[PDB]
Amino acid sequence: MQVILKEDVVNLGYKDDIVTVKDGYGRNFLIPQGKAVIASESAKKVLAENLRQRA
Amino acid sequence: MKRTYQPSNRKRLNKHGFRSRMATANGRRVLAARRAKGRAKLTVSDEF
Amino acid sequence: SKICQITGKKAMVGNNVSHSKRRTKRVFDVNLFRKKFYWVEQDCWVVLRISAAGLRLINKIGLDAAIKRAAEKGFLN
Amino acid sequence: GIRKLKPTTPGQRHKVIGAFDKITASTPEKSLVVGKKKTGGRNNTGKMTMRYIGGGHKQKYRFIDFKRTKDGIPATVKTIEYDPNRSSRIALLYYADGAKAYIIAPDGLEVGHTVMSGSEAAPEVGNALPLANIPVGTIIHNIELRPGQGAKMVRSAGSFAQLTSREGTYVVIKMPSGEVRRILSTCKATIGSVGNSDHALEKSGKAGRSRWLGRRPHNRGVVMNPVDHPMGGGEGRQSGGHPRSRKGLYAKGLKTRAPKKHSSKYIIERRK
RNA sequence: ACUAUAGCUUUACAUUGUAUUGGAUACUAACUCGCGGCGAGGACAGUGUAUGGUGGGUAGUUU
RNA sequence: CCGGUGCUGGUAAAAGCCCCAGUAAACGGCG
RNA sequence: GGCUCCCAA
RNA sequence: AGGGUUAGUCGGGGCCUAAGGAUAAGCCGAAUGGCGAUCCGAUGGAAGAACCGGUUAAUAUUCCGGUACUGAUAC
RNA sequence: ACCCUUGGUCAGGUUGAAGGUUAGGUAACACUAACUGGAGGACCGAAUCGGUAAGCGUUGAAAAGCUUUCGAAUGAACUG
Ligand SMILES: [K+]
Ligand SMILES: [K+]
Ligand SMILES: [K+]
Ligand SMILES: [Mg+2]
Ligand SMILES: [Mg+2]
Ligand SMILES: [Mg+2]
Ligand SMILES: [Mg+2]
Ligand SMILES: [Mg+2]
Ligand SMILES: [Mg+2]
Ligand SMILES: [Mg+2]
Ligand SMILES: [Mg+2]
Ligand SMILES: [Mg+2]
Repeated sequence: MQVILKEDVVNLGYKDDIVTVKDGYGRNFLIPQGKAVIASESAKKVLAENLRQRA
Repeated sequence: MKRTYQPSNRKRLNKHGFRSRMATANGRRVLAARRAKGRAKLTVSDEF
Repeated sequence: SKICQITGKKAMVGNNVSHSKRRTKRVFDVNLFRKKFYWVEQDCWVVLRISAAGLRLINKIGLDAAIKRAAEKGFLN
Repeated sequence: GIRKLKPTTPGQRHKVIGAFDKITASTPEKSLVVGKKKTGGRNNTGKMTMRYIGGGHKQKYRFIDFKRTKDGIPATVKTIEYDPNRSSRIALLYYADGAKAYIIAPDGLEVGHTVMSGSEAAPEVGNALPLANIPVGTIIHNIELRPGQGAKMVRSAGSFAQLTSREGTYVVIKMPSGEVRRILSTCKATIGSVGNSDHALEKSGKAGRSRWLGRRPHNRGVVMNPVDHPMGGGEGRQSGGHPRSRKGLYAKGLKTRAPKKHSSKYIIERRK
C-alpha cells in the first residue's frame, strides 16, 4: 500500500508525507485509526497543492 | 390377509393432490406433462 | 450467491488429472472471505464478502473507488 | 443408598436400584417444567444419525440454573427432587427476592439450608463463587469454562473436581477424568461434590429397563454381512479382523482429538 | 490385483500486521469465540490455491 | 508370546520413511 | 371419584 | 323411471395448539434451491346449549304434540 | 422396517416380593411367629397377537389359506 500520512507515527514519520507500507499495516490499523489515508492520485494532487501553497 | 391398498382420503389428498403437486417444481413438471398429454384426470383431486 | 462483491469472481469448473491422465471433475473455489472496512469518505463501517484479488484492488485504488467501480459493473449486488 | 431386589423372578435376580432416600418431594415445580419431545436419534432432515435411541418413558424438562447470576441474594433449599433428565438429583430454591430455581443437588445439602452466589458468599457447600475466591484444595463441581456462560464441567452424579493451586489469572483444577488443566479464575464453581454417588452401583437386571430408559438393542458388527459392516462376513464365527466402525475407524487406541486444537495450551497433564 | 478418488494429514503462498532481542518472545488492529460495550484468544487457528503422505471408505476395471 | 500385521510414542516453492520403545479382554501364534 | 403404593417420574 | 336425507341444542366446522410442514429477519448455495422463531396442522384441549311420546313406503334427539334449556338483539 | 406426536385395549382364576402392625428378643439394632400387604419382561387361561406339529388344499374357497394342535397373553405387549 501507499499512504499519505495524516499524523505523526513513530518509526515511519514525516506527517503529511507519502510512504509505502505493507497492506495490512495501513488497511487494518492506519486508515481506521485515522493516521494516514490511501495515496490515490486525487489525494496526491491535493497534498501537492497544499504544500505548494504553504511553501 | 391385509392387502397393500388401505384407503384414506386425507392421506390420498396429502400425497397426490393438486396442492401437493403445485407445491414443488417437479410436481409442476408432472402437471405440465399430464396437460400436454391431454389427460382428462389431472390429479386425484379430479376424481369422485 | 457465493461470489466476490468487488470483482465478481465465482467458482470455476475443471479437472483433477492424474499421472495416467485420468480426469475427474472438480471445482476451483474462490479465496473468499468476509471482511470489515472503514469507509473514510462516508465515515462508517461496511462488511463485504470479497476475495483476496478484491482486497488487492481495494489496497491499490482505495475502498471508495473499488466500491463505485463494483457498483457500476454490477458486482456489488 | 441402594435397594437390592429379591430373586422372585429371573428378571429381578440381578436388579439393584436406588433407595430414593434423599428425595423429599414427588411433584415438580409447575412453573419450572415443560414437556419434552423425543428424538429417535434423527436429525432435522429425518435421517437417523445416532443409532440405538428410541421409545422410553415420557419425560418433562426441568430448567436448571447452571449460571447462578443472582449474586448476593440468599436462597432457601425447599425440596430435593428426582430429575429424569440427569443422573443426579436436583434442589428447589426460594430466593428472598421471590424467584424460584433448580440447581444440581450437591452431596450434603439438606432441605432448610441457605445458599448464595457471588464473591461475598461464604465458601459453604452449595454456594457458587468465582474461582478466585475459593480456598485452595476445595472439592468443587459445576465449573464454568468461560465467565458468564454457565457451568459445563463437573455435573454427573458423584463426580467432583479439585482446585490444586492458583497461578494468577488462571487456577489449576484436577478433573474427574484425571486431566489437570487451567481455568480462568473469573469462572464460577460450586462448593461440594455432586450427590447420588451410589448411582454407579445400580444394575438394570433385564432388557426391559434399558427399553424404559430409551435405549434400543445394539447389534455387533461380526454378525452382519460384509455389505453392512467391514467386520461382517465369513462362514461360521470369525473374529472380524482389526476392530473398526462402519466407516473403518480403528477402535483400539487411535486418537481423535484434533492435533492443533488451541485449548491444549491450558492442559498440563492428559488422561482419558 | 491395477488405476483413481471423498475424507484425514504435512508444508509453502494468500488472508497477514507492529516492536524488541536473527529465533524466539511480546503487542493489537485483521480474524475467532463468550456474556450483555465488556471479556478471552490472536497473526496462530480456520478457509482458498499448490504440494508430499495416507486412504477397499468409495468407484471403474483386469485376473 | 510384542517376533509378523495393525495401532501409540520419540515434494511443491515438513510429514513421512528409518530407528528405537510400547500394546494381546488388539488381529494373530502357542514349533 | 378420590385414597394407597411404586419408579421408568 | 319416479320418489326419498328436514337440527339454535346430535356430529363437524368456526377457536387452540402436538409431531410435522410453510415461512419472517437472517444463514448457506453452479441453477433448480437447502436451512431458519409467526402461521398452518388432530389422532388431543374448548365447544354456548334437553328429554318424553307419536308419526312415513322410504327421515327423525332434525317433522308434530308437550316439556325445557342456550346465545345474541330492541325497551 | 424403524422412529415421532396423540389416543385406545387387555374375561376370569393363582402365587405371594418389598413394606407395615402385633407378640418375643437385644445395651440398642439385628433377628423369630402371626396377621396384613399386593410386587413381578411371575403362573394357568378367553379376547387379541403370533405361527410349533400334523392333516387337508396344490387349474385352491385363498398369488400363502382352512381344521386340529401349539406359543405369548401388565408387557422389550397389542392396536387406531
Ligand atoms: K450386541
Ligand atoms: K468393505
Ligand atoms: K384385529
Ligand atoms: Mg448372518
Ligand atoms: Mg471356521
Ligand atoms: Mg471394488
Ligand atoms: Mg464401461
Ligand atoms: Mg394457530
Ligand atoms: Mg331407516
Ligand atoms: Mg407373563
Ligand atoms: Mg386364543
Ligand atoms: Mg398363558
